[PDB]
Amino acid sequence: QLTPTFYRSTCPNVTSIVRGVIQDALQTDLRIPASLIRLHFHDCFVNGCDGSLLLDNSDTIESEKQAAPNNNSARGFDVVDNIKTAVENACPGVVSCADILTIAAEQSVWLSGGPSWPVPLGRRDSLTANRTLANQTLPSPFLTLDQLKTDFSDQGLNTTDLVALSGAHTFGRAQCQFFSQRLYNFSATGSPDPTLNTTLLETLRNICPQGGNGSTITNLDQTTPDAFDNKYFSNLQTQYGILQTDQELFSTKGANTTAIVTKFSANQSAFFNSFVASMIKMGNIGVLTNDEGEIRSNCRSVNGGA
Amino acid sequence: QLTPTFYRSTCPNVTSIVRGVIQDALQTDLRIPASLIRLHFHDCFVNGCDGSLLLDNSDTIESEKQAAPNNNSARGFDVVDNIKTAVENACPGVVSCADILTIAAEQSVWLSGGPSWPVPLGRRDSLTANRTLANQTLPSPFLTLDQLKTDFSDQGLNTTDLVALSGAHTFGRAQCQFFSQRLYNFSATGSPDPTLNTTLLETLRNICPQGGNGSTITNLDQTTPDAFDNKYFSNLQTQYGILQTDQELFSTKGANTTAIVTKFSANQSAFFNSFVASMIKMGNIGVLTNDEGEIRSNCRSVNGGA
Ligand SMILES: *[C@@H]1O[C@H](CO)[C@@H](O[C@@H]2O[C@H](CO)[C@@H](O[C@@H]3O[C@H](CO[C@H]4O[C@H](CO)[C@@H](O)[C@H](O)[C@@H]4O)[C@@H](O)[C@H](O[C@H]4O[C@H](CO)[C@@H](O)[C@H](O)[C@@H]4O)[C@@H]3O[C@H]3OC[C@@H](O)[C@H](O)[C@H]3O)[C@H](O)[C@H]2NC(C)=O)[C@H](O[C@@H]2O[C@@H](C)[C@@H](O)[C@@H](O)[C@@H]2O)[C@H]1NC(C)=O
Ligand SMILES: *[C@@H]1O[C@H](CO)[C@@H](O[C@@H]2O[C@H](CO)[C@@H](O[C@@H]3O[C@H](CO[C@H]4O[C@H](CO)[C@@H](O)[C@H](O)[C@@H]4O)[C@@H](O)[C@H](O[C@H]4O[C@H](CO)[C@@H](O)[C@H](O)[C@@H]4O)[C@@H]3O[C@H]3OC[C@@H](O)[C@H](O)[C@H]3O)[C@H](O)[C@H]2NC(C)=O)[C@H](O[C@@H]2O[C@@H](C)[C@@H](O)[C@@H](O)[C@@H]2O)[C@H]1NC(C)=O
Ligand code: HEM
Ligand code: HEM
Ligand SMILES: *[C@@H]1O[C@H](CO)[C@@H](O[C@@H]2O[C@H](CO)[C@@H](O)[C@H](O)[C@H]2NC(C)=O)[C@H](O[C@@H]2O[C@@H](C)[C@@H](O)[C@@H](O)[C@@H]2O)[C@H]1NC(C)=O
Ligand SMILES: *[C@@H]1O[C@H](CO)[C@@H](O[C@@H]2O[C@H](CO)[C@@H](O)[C@H](O)[C@H]2NC(C)=O)[C@H](O[C@@H]2O[C@@H](C)[C@@H](O)[C@@H](O)[C@@H]2O)[C@H]1NC(C)=O
Ligand SMILES: *[C@@H]1O[C@H](CO)[C@@H](O[C@@H]2O[C@H](CO)[C@@H](O)[C@H](O)[C@H]2NC(C)=O)[C@H](O[C@@H]2O[C@@H](C)[C@@H](O)[C@@H](O)[C@@H]2O)[C@H]1NC(C)=O
Ligand SMILES: *[C@@H]1O[C@H](CO)[C@@H](O[C@@H]2O[C@H](CO)[C@@H](O)[C@H](O)[C@H]2NC(C)=O)[C@H](O[C@@H]2O[C@@H](C)[C@@H](O)[C@@H](O)[C@@H]2O)[C@H]1NC(C)=O
Ligand SMILES: *[C@@H]1O[C@H](CO)[C@@H](O)[C@H](O[C@@H]2O[C@@H](C)[C@@H](O)[C@@H](O)[C@@H]2O)[C@H]1NC(C)=O
Ligand SMILES: *[C@@H]1O[C@H](CO)[C@@H](O)[C@H](O[C@@H]2O[C@@H](C)[C@@H](O)[C@@H](O)[C@@H]2O)[C@H]1NC(C)=O
Ligand SMILES: *[C@@H]1O[C@H](CO)[C@@H](O)[C@H](O)[C@H]1NC(C)=O
Ligand SMILES: *[C@@H]1O[C@H](CO)[C@@H](O)[C@H](O)[C@H]1NC(C)=O
Ligand SMILES: *[C@@H]1O[C@H](CO)[C@@H](O)[C@H](O)[C@H]1NC(C)=O
Ligand SMILES: *[C@@H]1O[C@H](CO)[C@@H](O)[C@H](O)[C@H]1NC(C)=O
Ligand SMILES: *[C@H]1O[C@H](CO)[C@@H](O)[C@H](O)[C@H]1NC(C)=O
Ligand SMILES: *[C@H]1O[C@H](CO)[C@@H](O)[C@H](O)[C@H]1NC(C)=O
Ligand SMILES: [Ca+2]
Ligand SMILES: [Ca+2]
Ligand SMILES: [Ca+2]
Ligand SMILES: [Ca+2]
Ligand SMILES: [Cl-]
Ligand SMILES: [Cl-]
Ligand SMILES: [Cl-]
Ligand SMILES: [Cl-]
Ligand SMILES: [Cl-]
Ligand SMILES: [Cl-]
Repeated sequence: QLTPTFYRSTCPNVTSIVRGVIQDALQTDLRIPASLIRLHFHDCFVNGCDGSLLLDNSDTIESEKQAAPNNNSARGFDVVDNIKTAVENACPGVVSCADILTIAAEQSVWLSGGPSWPVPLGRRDSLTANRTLANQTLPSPFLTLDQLKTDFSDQGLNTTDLVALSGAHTFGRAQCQFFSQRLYNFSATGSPDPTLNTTLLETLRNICPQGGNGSTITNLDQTTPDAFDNKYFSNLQTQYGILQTDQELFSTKGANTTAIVTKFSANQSAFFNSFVASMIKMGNIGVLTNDEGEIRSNCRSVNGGA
Repeated sequence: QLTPTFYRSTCPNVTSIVRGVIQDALQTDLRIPASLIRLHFHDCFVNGCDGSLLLDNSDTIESEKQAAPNNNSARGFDVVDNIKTAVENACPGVVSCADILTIAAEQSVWLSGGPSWPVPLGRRDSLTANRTLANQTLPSPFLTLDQLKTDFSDQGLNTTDLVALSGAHTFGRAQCQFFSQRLYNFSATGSPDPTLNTTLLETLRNICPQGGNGSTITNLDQTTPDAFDNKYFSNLQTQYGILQTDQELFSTKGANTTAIVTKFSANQSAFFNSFVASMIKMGNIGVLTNDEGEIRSNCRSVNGGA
């Protein structure tokens, strides 16, 4: 249904145009590739990869940007507006915001040293957003491994997809508030999570003091913070996962995910192969095609009023 | 004048007693060895190693604890009170607070994996403190290399002493406010200090955002944050010094300190030898002997009133 050749006639250069805007954005924000792929994920899981997260509040829309997993966390929306502007300059009224987020995810990976792959295209933009569904279905960093598997299975993604796509935390940032439960009073025990390397526990206690600003951020990958590579996995082997849901892929007793982690730690090309296949799968969740929905002129609004 | 045998008759076990209290304190604070040696340094440079920093405010004392280099920064005072209590239990009215800080510095180094050495003893406690002199003579983390040399030379410490004793930043913590000038607007240039490794610049920008809490802390030694070792020096070789005054020992054009840094990076035993000799020198600054001055019963007060 989707196809990488979808714009071969109507906007032949679209992927180069998207790439060029992100290359420009990287001149002022080294974090932008990570934030963009996160926007694609947070779109896909909420009624499908349909641009829904990009809509702002209006008379009829309650934006997903203020759902708990997005509020004061999701970012890159002005850079998305810049990608859309550049694409509308070359090919007006052709390329949906849902597809711009998909291309931007892939180019963000490749520009960060990760794999490239042909991006299936042909998605359309939704007219609706659903903040309550975003609260419900976007996984929390406090989920257990079995709960993470369930959350992914509800989207049609399996255990391999969970491990491979969690490797997107090979770059990017996380605020104290998303892991500080591991530092002082883990699972109501009164003590730190023992699956955190003690040196990392001390590092994180330094920057996330118990009464402090829970918005302060650290690198999700303490080893190669911007490079898209397999160091996320080898970090888990030494208990250097930052989120509880990162370390659980390795440290959970009797988990089948442990072997996948150790494989991807030892074989970056195996990780990259799985990560591509999983991204394509994630990119095909709940998509609007034919027509269904529309091609927005402005990613933040439906075409016409509210 | 001072001698390691000063208490051999009057308090034969004093160094073991001090060691045992710090070993106990380490059960609840991994940072305590670093904070204690810093207190010894901040005592020595202000009218000499005479306990002056330990006095609290009174009718007659304006405490050095609120001098800019100490205020909301110096710490470990309750642990010092605990050392004094333990020593007064075994040997009442014998061991000065000035000597307790000297022994505590040395034992803090050895317990952290550093060298041990025989500690010259026989110092007495001052009746006075001088907050203005502490503001003037304690070196700022914004000094240039030539200004650091001058500051040390004013205390009788030479270029080797500067480099060796700066190695005490092989452990311990520094707040954002003491290096964040390197991150955004360095020396009025509007740009970051280019002698900061770019990966460390990104790490430090994450935790010290430009309008944020300047009290947040990071490790002075990003490689071995608690181990007393030569990694402080090898960090400078890769531009991983946290304070401006750390990186300048390596990166300053035409500095004679560069060779000392590279030597200590390659030869931890050479660092340890120099560090011992420098500590003994620092420990002999401005000391009261015979007593002159007194042996306090309580480190925070002069004996008797105010
Ligand atoms: C924005 O997203 C939110 C979150 O998704 C949407 O609200 C959710 O909407 C779903 C429907 O899509 C609601 O689920 C349904 O709830 C019915 C009532 O359930 C209660 O009562 C049952 C006893 O009667 C009890 O068994 C339940 O546990 C519960 O206490 C269910 O009858 C219904 O089940 C039947 O239909 C489903 C198909 O959807 C079918 O699969 C079943 O087998 C049944 O025949 C359904 O239950 C579901 O629960 C979630 C999963 O656990 C299950 O797999 C599902 O079956 C849901 O309650 C609601 N949540 C909230 C928090 O409101 C919201 O939808 C709209 O607004 C809500 C209020 C409602 O009016 C919906 O119908 C609207 O579509 C989205 N907003 C918009 C604008 O679309
Ligand atoms: C707590 O610590 C503070 C900080 O150290 C103490 O205050 C400092 O006290 C010193 C004296 O110890 C003062 O320095 C002296 O200042 C005199 C005046 O200087 C001014 O005027 C000069 C022209 O007359 C001009 O040349 C100066 O640059 C300045 O503008 C100087 O005359 C004096 O120099 C002579 O004596 C010294 C010996 O101390 C000798 O070496 C010289 O060659 C001279 O013959 C001296 O100057 C010094 O400046 C610092 C260095 O640059 C030099 O190496 C020194 O020579 C200093 O001004 C003062 N600082 C402040 C901020 O107040 C404080 O001391 C007490 O309180 C002060 C107010 C004063 O009354 C002192 O005499 C007190 O001892 C300490 N508090 C306590 C309770 O002890
Ligand atoms: C597996 C379950 C997942 C959980 C529980 C989770 C949770 C989180 C949390 C809490 C943060 C920190 C947000 C912030 O502080 O800004 C974050 C950041 C991130 N997430 Fe995940 N996430 C998961 C899966 C994924 C997936 C599937 C991807 C993409 C394929 C992804 C990509 C990212 C990226 C790149 C960042 C950094 C974003 C930035 O720097 O702006 N995550 N995630
Ligand atoms: C050479 C000039 C020096 C400068 C400019 C300097 C400056 C600083 C600064 C700004 C901090 C951070 C304070 C805080 O945030 O708590 C600090 C911490 C420290 N200093 Fe230095 N210092 C110097 C020399 C020394 C010396 C000579 C020693 C001891 C021999 C020392 C031992 C320490 C230790 C161990 C810490 C960490 C303290 C803690 O974790 O509580 N410093 N120093
Ligand atoms: C998760 O879904 C994947 C499909 O995206 C599964 O991999 C696929 O396995 C098929 C056989 O079941 C095979 O035809 C496909 O070539 C293959 N696709 C890719 C991209 O690898 C995956 O299955 C696991 O991994 C593969 C390599 C095999 O070893 C299977 O035996 C594994 O179960 C699915 N993962 C799970 C946990 O089911
Ligand atoms: C906590 O992180 C430390 C720093 O990465 C880990 O130490 C390193 O682990 C490697 C084994 O996977 C080993 O080759 C390195 O020599 C070692 N490096 C250093 C500087 O210690 C640490 O691993 C534990 O402690 C070390 C001393 C070894 O005994 C390992 O066997 C331990 O796993 C990490 N801790 C954990 C629980 O992963
Ligand atoms: C800083 O003071 C040190 C004394 O604590 C000097 O080292 C000492 O040098 C003496 C000859 O000048 C010698 O008798 C001492 O044994 C020696 N003490 C120690 C502990 O090393 C130091 O001099 C420098 O370092 C030594 C090793 C020699 O190579 C000298 O030639 C160096 O200058 C003084 N540093 C400076 C920069 O003056
Ligand atoms: C910034 O820190 C990096 C991480 O420690 C430094 O890279 C490391 O430097 C070593 C040379 O002293 C070298 O053996 C390592 O391979 C290298 N490690 C990695 C993971 O890159 C970096 O050093 C610079 O950049 C690297 C790529 C080399 O080209 C070095 O020659 C450079 O000095 C540190 N940057 C600086 C300016 O010190
Ligand atoms: C998302 O974050 C912003 C901060 O930028 C919050 O102010 C929003 O809080 C919401 O609106 C305020 C005025 C208050 O009523 C509060 O209770 C609401 O939660 C926030 N939006 C949401 C939905 O959390
Ligand atoms: C040292 O830090 C404390 C915070 O714990 C400050 O409140 C002190 O500030 C001083 O006293 C206050 C009441 C105010 O007058 C201020 O201007 C003073 O600086 C501070 N002490 C010193 C000497 O800075
Ligand atoms: C912390 O709180 C302050 C106070 O409002 C706020 O400005 C800032 O965005 C927060 N986050 C960080 C990382 O400092
Ligand atoms: C892991 O998890 C699920 C649930 O147990 C399982 O069915 C799936 O096949 C497993 N995957 C691997 C690679 O072992
Ligand atoms: C930051 O500011 C808060 C607000 O008063 C304070 O409680 C805290 O001690 C400061 N430091 C850190 C590291 O959070
Ligand atoms: C370095 O600094 C001072 C000032 O230049 C100099 O006199 C001293 O001898 C030097 N030390 C070394 C080890 O070269
Ligand atoms: C953690 O501390 C204790 C448990 O030992 C308890 O009083 C408290 O409720 C716990 N904190 C949270 C957030 O549950
Ligand atoms: C840094 O920014 C600019 C210099 O380019 C200037 O306006 C400002 O005064 C500088 N900041 C400080 C603290 O000096
Ligand atoms: Ca969506
Ligand atoms: Ca990485
Ligand atoms: Ca003193
Ligand atoms: Ca160290
Ligand atoms: Cl996420
Ligand atoms: Cl960081
Ligand atoms: Cl895709
Ligand atoms: Cl200091
Ligand atoms: Cl840290
Ligand atoms: Cl000594």
